[PDB]
Amino acid sequence: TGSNSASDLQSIQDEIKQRLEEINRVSEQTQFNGVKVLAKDTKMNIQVG
Amino acid sequence: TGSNSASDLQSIQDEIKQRLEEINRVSEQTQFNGVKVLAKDTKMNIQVG
Repeated sequence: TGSNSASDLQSIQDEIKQRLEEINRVSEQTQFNGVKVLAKDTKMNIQVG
Repeated sequence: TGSNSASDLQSIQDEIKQRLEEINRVSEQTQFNGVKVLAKDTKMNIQVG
């Protein structure tokens, strides 16, 4: 909106900054049996049979 | 399975090691009347007449 002033824009941008860093955190800590699942970009194959 | 950790495989491996040793000991410890039966690849005549 064209209504806002400068301070309001800054006060929005900081909250945006927090949520941005949150995703980066979540990608790193999550892990299953010593396997990082959201930071590798490869394929894992089970055996059934 | 593809969801196993590098640590686990040694447990399975050393169990396998123990089992493999058992076969050899049974091979070389069994005997009948002083004749080892599970070695040397021969045949054993019997006089029956």
